[PDB]
Formats: sequence, structure tokens, C-alpha cells
Amino acid sequence: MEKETGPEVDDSKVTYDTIQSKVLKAVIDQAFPRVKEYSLNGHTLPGQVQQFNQVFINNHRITPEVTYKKINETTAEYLMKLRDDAHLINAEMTVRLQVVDNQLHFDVTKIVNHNQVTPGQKIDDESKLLSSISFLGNALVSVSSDQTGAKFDGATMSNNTHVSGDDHIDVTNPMKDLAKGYMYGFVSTDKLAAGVWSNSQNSYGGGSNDWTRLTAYKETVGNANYVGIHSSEWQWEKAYKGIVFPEYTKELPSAKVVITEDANADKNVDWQDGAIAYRSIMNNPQGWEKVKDITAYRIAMNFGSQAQNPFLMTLDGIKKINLHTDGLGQGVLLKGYGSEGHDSGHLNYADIGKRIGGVEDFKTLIEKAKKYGAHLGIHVNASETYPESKYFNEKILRKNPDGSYSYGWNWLDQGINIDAAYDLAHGRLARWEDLKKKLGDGLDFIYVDVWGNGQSGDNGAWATHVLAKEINKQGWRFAIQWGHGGEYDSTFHHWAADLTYGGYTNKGINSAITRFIRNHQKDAWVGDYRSYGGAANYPLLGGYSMKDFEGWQGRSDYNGYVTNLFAHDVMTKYFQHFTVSKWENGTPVTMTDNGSTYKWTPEMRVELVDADNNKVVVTRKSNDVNSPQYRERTVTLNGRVIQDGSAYLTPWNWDANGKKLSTDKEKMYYFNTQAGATTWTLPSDWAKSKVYLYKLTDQGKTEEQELTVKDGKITLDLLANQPYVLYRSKQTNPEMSWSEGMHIYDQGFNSGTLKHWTISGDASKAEIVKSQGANDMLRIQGNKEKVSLTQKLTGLKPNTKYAVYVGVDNRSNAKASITVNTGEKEVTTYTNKSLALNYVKAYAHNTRRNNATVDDTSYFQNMYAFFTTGADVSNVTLTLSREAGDEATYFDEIRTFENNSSMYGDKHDTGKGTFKQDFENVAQGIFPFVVGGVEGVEDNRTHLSEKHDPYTQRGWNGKKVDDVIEGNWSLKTNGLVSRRNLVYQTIPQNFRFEAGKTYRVTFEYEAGSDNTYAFVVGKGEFQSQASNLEMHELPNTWTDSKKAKKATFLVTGAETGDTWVGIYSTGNASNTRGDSGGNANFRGYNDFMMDNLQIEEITLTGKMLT
Ligand SMILES: CC(=O)N[C@@H]1[C@@H](O[C@@H]2O[C@H](CO)[C@H](O)[C@H](O)[C@H]2O)[C@@H](O)[C@@H](CO)O[C@@H]1O
Ligand SMILES: [Ca+2]
Ligand SMILES: [Ca+2]
Ligand SMILES: [Ca+2]
Ligand SMILES: [Mn+2]
Repeated sequence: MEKETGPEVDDSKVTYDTIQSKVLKAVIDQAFPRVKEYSLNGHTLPGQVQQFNQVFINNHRITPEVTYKKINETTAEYLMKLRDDAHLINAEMTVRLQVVDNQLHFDVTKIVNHNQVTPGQKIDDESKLLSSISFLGNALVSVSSDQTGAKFDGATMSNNTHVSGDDHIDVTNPMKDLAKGYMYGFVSTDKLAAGVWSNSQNSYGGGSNDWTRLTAYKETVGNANYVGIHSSEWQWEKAYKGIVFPEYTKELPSAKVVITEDANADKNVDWQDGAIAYRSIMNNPQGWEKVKDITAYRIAMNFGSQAQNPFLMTLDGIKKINLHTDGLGQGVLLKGYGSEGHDSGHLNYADIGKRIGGVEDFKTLIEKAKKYGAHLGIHVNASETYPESKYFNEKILRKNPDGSYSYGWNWLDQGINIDAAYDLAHGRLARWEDLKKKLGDGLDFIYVDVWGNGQSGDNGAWATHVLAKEINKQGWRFAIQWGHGGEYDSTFHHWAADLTYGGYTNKGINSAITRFIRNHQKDAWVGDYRSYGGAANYPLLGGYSMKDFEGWQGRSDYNGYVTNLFAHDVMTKYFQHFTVSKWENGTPVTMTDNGSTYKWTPEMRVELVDADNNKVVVTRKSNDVNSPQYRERTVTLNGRVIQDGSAYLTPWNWDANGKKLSTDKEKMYYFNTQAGATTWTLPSDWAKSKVYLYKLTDQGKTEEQELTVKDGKITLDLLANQPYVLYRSKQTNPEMSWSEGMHIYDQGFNSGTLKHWTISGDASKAEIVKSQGANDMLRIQGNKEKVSLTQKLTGLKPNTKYAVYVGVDNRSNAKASITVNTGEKEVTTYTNKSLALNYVKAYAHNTRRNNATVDDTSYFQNMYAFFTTGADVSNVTLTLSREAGDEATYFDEIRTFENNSSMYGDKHDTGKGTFKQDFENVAQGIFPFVVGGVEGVEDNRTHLSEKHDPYTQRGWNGKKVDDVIEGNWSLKTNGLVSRRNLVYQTIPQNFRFEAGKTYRVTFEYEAGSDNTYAFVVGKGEFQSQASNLEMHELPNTWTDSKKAKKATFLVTGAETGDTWVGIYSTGNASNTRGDSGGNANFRGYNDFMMDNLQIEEITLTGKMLT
């Protein structure tokens, strides 16, 4: 390429003025808000050196009519009249340029559109809107190839671990052309660096073209090439289908430049100095301050009406983690906080799940969690909904160009995507407001799932900023699913934080420039996941690694959760307590993974600092990618080694909420992924102190040991993959008030003792034991007389109807019971040997081997008693008992909660009399049934369906069957046809068909096809050696009927006491009647619904005999 030339600059017709602070002077054109040049400490950076007195309004070129006024020494103002009759533009905008110390601020302070526009109302011609304002062509700052050290550095979005989003371009003549959008951009000489911020929500496309709030352009002027950074175009008045968006969607255009000399004392001026200075002018995502202290993120899941994780139970998990981490901060995403759980009832944000304890228990959870530094978030959806939801309406649904529905997720029900632009234009904001009104204060984050994938249409930068602003206005922090989503406002990205998702192309933001700037403000980065290579092969700053134990994707591994916190997250979060100050790359390495051999340039040393001038230096141990030392670092704090390779001994000076600790509470954490002794130099304020070591378990600080300090050093030779904490004085573990608000002490057997129970019988026969998943449970075995454990149920309301259950897995034939005595009445329920395996994937005691009870299985099922308090609640007792037997019964999770069912002879309490289930007041699950093994351990596709006429009922969009038969609720199974397996069954603890007694079982049902589902009678444990079943295939209910059909069956209890009834998915093919895809799922061909179950003990007389 040959040396380039362009027009020189003739400014004979230009009048300049100057504005200046004490440190920065800007030469500005009086004709147009353009900075020609900046001066700071005798050094200069050009701005826009060639006049370009045009703007683009609604993508039309306009020569503005400008009047100028210098307001004060630092500030000038321009009134800019905009007229283009042919394109219906008639407007004016006021712009101010203002110097603030070493910053230049560009603000559009006022916009007047002379066309009549009313936010929220119809507009007959959208071209009358003033929708976009572009000052492209006027660089806010630049650098010339004639200047020494001229360079440009910019970041674009990349989520591919192999591909950096950053460009580093020497500004030379000649050079390659440049006309490209960027998220962050810096120009620098060897004397000055500048960074540019804009609130522009411009996009030039997806991927690396998105979030492009800046545009960099090469311009040749005389004999020099300039690279300038421009703000990308801004948005203003916008509409959807002629309906103008609300006023809050309009944000006045703003951009800033900051100019700096050396800012990290390395005696070089480059983009890193610009990036440090940039933190003073940049947007900061709301709630970012919290991020550095949220060390323990995880999901607590509810799903399908099951109430796997009641709000008050999550508080006990928080307490376990508080103990085990010695008071690290936590963030629990409640996936299923609403409606019947996860993926139920979307859009009705205020519909807080009733079966998990409703708004009352959610408020208690939020309030009580504060002292443990545990922040709650909720999973919501702004992209699709289901007929059941209050907000399902034809008007909100997304339709394809051909008129068909844009079908969304199908799982419990078939959802339809919504049109998010329509939604914004029609009151979306009020749904968030309703949630805030109901829930009140203290919720931390809203996690918006899906958004960013286009299901609901445009989910790009502008639309996401609007959505985030609605959420932030309620006081909530914004979080999203995708690595590329919400770059401007998000503080957490599930696909960045869960390293296992999506593979190497779908992870966090692969940009050193971006991470340098924002590492401390969000979990949005590339974490350590060696099999993805590139940036993910041992990032020096770590990167959040999220695991779970409360049911998300069937995750139950508590111990693995805690070890992962210490293996990845403690040091990740430690670094977020500082800001990056220096970043040094090494030489390129060659890697091979994921089907490619590629070059990657790794970071070798990163320095960070805090406001107290602490200095942290993180160094990769080798640049050799085939050496084990490539995946090792040293970390020093003010020169003192706190990590080397597999081990760290790290100070931690912040409480769970991030507040500075008192001197006597300052501590150090030790963790080593390998066996072996390590030696550490203590800091001066520890070196002459006594030092105590504690092993951290789910019981808190254990195995106190005073350490020997020699020559101001300690040596630690402790268990691998095990957290320890050190203090300078003896520490104890606090009272945890286990299960507060749940009416019983320690419902999950987490407190390491049974002393709060009154035990009747031989106490040696009752012990707390660990399941195969390390879940603590009460075990009773080997007892020759009854053993009982009793507590008072405390804090109950007088004259109130309640349910209580205990999870029970009984391996003995002996009677295992739950008994409530209210002071005025006693009720009891029992099980002999359990006969139904647990198939609820989000439930901690499902039958997956790694959270099995014992012998690789789990038969846990909730065993209920229903009772009513009298006038006095000072002596209500709960007793768990086990009659004589050799084998074990396991109990866990005692939940006592208000419930208004009337199942027993039309009365609430456990008692005699006809059994009826109208599904209108179910405590949880699908009682008296429990989900069967049709889908194995699954987020089971059977749940309680909720009525929303007409959408859930026959006739809407051709629906063949009602989701709900009578009242507001039925028992629905979605599409589980042709499976040859049991969908659900009664179990004797829920309903016992007594030996030799005969019952009439009646229910009403919908079935979308003939003989796809069958009513079945079984006994004992079902085996799919397949079990004998009495089989009654059921006809469809709509081809020859306008409503649900009634079915009636006689069932005699087997002498073994283990008879049950259920619904079975046959081997027959269903019939979708020529429909396919979403229509076929929606319309219910493959569905089964039950309601109005009745089971009545009868004596066979007269014609019953036939
Ligand atoms: C990975 C993730 O968050 N995916 C979302 C889906 O989540 C799935 O939800 C179903 C139940 O509906 C089940 O629990 C799966 O295990 C879980 O991965 C789902 O919420 C959809 C809804 O459109 O969004 C994501 O794909
Ligand atoms: Ca520097
Ligand atoms: Ca437990
Ligand atoms: Ca009903
Ligand atoms: Mn439903």
C-alpha cells in the first residue's frame, strides 16, 4: 500500500472558541458542536479536524441552522434547527459541550419535535416521529499518524473463547480502512490516552456488530491518517404499529470523552490508562456494587405444583451455606418463585407461588436472609406465556406473517410467544409495578430468561435497555441468560456463570479491554473451563463458576457445590474487590480443541488496586501452554504471596454483605486442591499474633487448632478440597434458629443434634444419617419397641386449618407415622413399606443414584396429616414414630402450612368419611397421587392446571379438551402418550385401600384421543418382570361429548394392604387428526385431565354385585 493523502484543512471561514477547565482546554467550532483539538499538560489530541456540518435525522442528511452561545468558561451551547419538508422533519435540538476537569461532556439537553406526537397514542405517519439522531462524521476525539505512539484499541462483543473481541490498531500511513462499531474505544499517543462513552443504543447487527455505541473511522487529512471515535446514532421517539412508546423510553443523547496521562504508573501511555479514566465517565449497571460480595450463587427450583423448595426452606439452605463458608455472601435465584413453579403462569410477575408459601413467606425469606448477606432473585419471562396466565390475551400474542401463532415453549402446557414491542407499548411497566407493590422492598435481582433470542421479536440493545430500566426503576438489579445479552445493564449472565452451558462459542464476554474495565461490576466473563480452550484455559482473573444443589437440572450435590465455591469463586470474588490497573499479554500459543488448531494470546500478568492503595498482582506461572504451569498463577497482595498454584491462603476482610470487618473478625481462608504442605508468610498484623485454624463444614467452624508461628510463617498440611478458616482469636458458631417461621425447629435435620426433640423409647435407635447425596435425614431402625420423636408446633394461628407433611422413605414393614395432637383432637397417618420411587427431578430426594436414600434408590414421598387448631395453640404437638422393626425408616422435611382442603367426608381433618379431591385446595403435588416413572426422574409433565376462560378451555384456538373440568383447578398431563408406563398412582400413606374392603372410585376426565390413557389398579411396587395391572383404557371425551366424561370403578383392597390406583400411558398411538406441531400440542389430542376424584367405601349389594 502507498502513502495516503486527503484534502488539507482550510479554516479561513471558521470561527473557533475555547472552553476549558484548569487541566483541559478544548477548541470548539462556533458553527457546530465540534471539538477541533484538546490540550492537557502541554500535550494534544485532535478531535474532528475537518468540519462536517451535517447530522442525520431519521437517516436523512440535514444541514442544521445553528446559533451559538458560550455559557461560562467551561460550557458552550448550540441551538440546532432541523428542517426537511420532503421527509417531514421539523424539529430543534440543543447541544451543550462542557469541560469537567479532564472530561468533555456532549449532551443533547433539549429536543423539540414540531410534529404533533403523544407518547402512548396513535400516530398516523411514523415518519413524523423524530426517531434517530446521528452525529456520525464528527469524531469526539482522534489521534493522527503524525503523532508518536498513535494507536487505537477497541472492544466488540465475542462469546467465542477462541476469538478475542478486541482490536489493537497502530495508526499509521498507510493503514487499512476502518469504519466499525465498538462497545469501548480508546485512542492514544505516547503522551495522552482518551476513552469515549455514549448512551447510544445503536446496533449494526448481531454478534460483534451489536452493542456498538461507538463507531471508529479512519479519515485521511493531508498527509496523515486519523482514527476518530464517534458516538453511534441515538434513538428518540419510536412506535410500534403506529402506537408511540411511553415517554420513559426516551433518553436524552449523551456522550463523554476522558483524557489522561499515565494512570497506572508504568510510564507508558496506552489504552489501559484510558480504561482506568473511563470508569469516571461510564454508565454503571444498577446494583453492580453488590456483585463482588455475592460469592455463592445458585438456583432453588420449584416446578409443576410440587413445591420442592418452599420459601422458608430456602432460608435453611442459606444457613447451611452461611456456616460452611463462614459468612460469605450468597445469591439465590428462585426459579419457580411464581404460579405453580418454573415455566408456569408467565408474565403475571405479581403472582407469587401460593403452594410454596405465597407473598408472606417470600417476605419473611427476604427479610431474614439479610443478616446472612443472602440476596434473592427471581426468574421471570418477558417473551412467551401460557393460556393459564392472567396476561394471556389474543392481542399480546406474536403471530407469523401468515397469521399463524408463533408457538413458544411446550412443557407443562403449550405456550405462545408474545410480541415484546406490543407489550412495551401496552402497559408492560405496570406488571413490574404490581410485583413491587405486592412484594415490597429487599428483593435483589430480576433474571429475565430467554430475552435476547428473538422469540418475542426485537430483543436488541435499545429494547433491552428499556426493559432493564423498567426493572431498575423498581429498585431491582438486572440479570439475563445469554453471554451476549444486556451488555449495558446486566450484572449476571447465566451462560457466562454456568461454565457447562453451550460450549466454547456461547460463553462470557471474551474481551480483555471489557474485562479490564468492568471485571468488578458483573459476572459476565470467561471462567476456567479447560476444554473450551482460548480465554477459558485458566483465565488469571478466574470467572464465576455456578453450581447448584436445590433442584435446577436435577442438581443436588451439596458437597460439590461448596468445593466449587472455594475452587473457583472465592478468588474470583476476591479480585472483584479491586479494579484492574494493568494487563500484560504474553506470546501467542497454539491450541487444539473443538475441531480447530488456532493461535491464542494469553494474559500473563494482571495488576489490580483498591482505594486504600492495596496492590494485587496475578501472574501466570508459564506462557508454555503445554506446561502444567500455564494453568497456575501466583497472587501477591502488597508483595506477599496469597496464592501459588493449587493452594491459596487469602485474607477476607468483608462481612457477608460486603461491609468492612472489625479487626477481631478479619480472617483468612485456606484451600488446596492437592494434598501437601504449604508455607505462607503472615502479614505484619498477624505475624506476632496467636493464630487459630478451623475446618469448615455444614456445622460451621470445627476442629479448632492453634497454629505454631515460626519466623512470621505458618505451615499448613491439611485435607485437599476442604475449606479452612483462620483467625487471630478463638471463634464460636452462632445459634441458627433453624426453620424459623416453619412452626418446628430444624425441619431438615441440619443442626447436628436431635436434642430439641422429646424422644419416647430407646433414643439410641434414632440417629441423623446422610443420604447418598449427603442430605441429613432422621433414621429409625433396629428397634424392638416403638420409638417416637415429638416437638411442639409453635407460632400457629388459633382456629385455623393446616396441613403438615414429612418426607418418608420406609424400608421396613413396620408402621412409620406422623401424628398431630392439637390439644383437643389427635390425627395420625402412617406408611408401611414404601412402594413408590420418587421421580420429581427438582426434589432433593428423587431416586437418582447420587441423591438416593440408601441402596441407590429413594422412595421418599410426602406423608400428610390435616388438622385444625382450636382456641389455644400453646400445646400442639407433632410426633414422628416407628413401631418395632429391623429395617430403617428415613424421615426428612417436616412442613406445616395453612391449607383449606375438605377431603374427608367434606371436612378438613384427617378422618373417616368419603374421600374427595376437587384439586381446588391442594397443599402441593398431585395428592392423593404421586408422579410415576413414565418420564423417569423428570420435571414431570403432570401438574395442576389453572383455569382461564376461554383460553384454557374447549374451543379457543380449536382446543379439543378443557384444561380445567370444574372450579379453577384440575390434574393435567401434557402429551405423555404411547409411553407404556405409569403416569401417576396413589400410595397407601395418601390413600389406603384397606384389606378386604371395597371402594367405588369415581372421577371426571378429559382425554384427547381414544385409549391413549388407562385407569389402572395395582398393588405393591410397580415394575414396568412387568407388574400385573387391571387395565381400563379410556375413550376420548370430545368427539361425542361436549364435556368431560365420568368414569367409575370398583376396587377391593388386597390383603397385603398395598393396593393402589393410577393412570397409565398405553402403547397405543394417539390421533392428532391431521394437526401437527404447536397446534397438535395446544389442542390436547395427547392430553389427559382428571377432576372431582371420589373414593367411597361401599358394601356390594343388589346390582353392584353385577
Ligand atoms: C438452560 C435454560 O435456562 N433453559 C430455559 C428452559 O429451561 C428448561 O425448563 C424446563 C421446564 O420448562 C426444564 O426444567 C429444563 O430442565 C430446563 O432446562 C426453559 O425455561 C425455556 C423456556 O422457553 O427457556 C430456556 O430455554
Ligand atoms: Ca500507563
Ligand atoms: Ca435433610
Ligand atoms: Ca377442580
Ligand atoms: Mn399449567
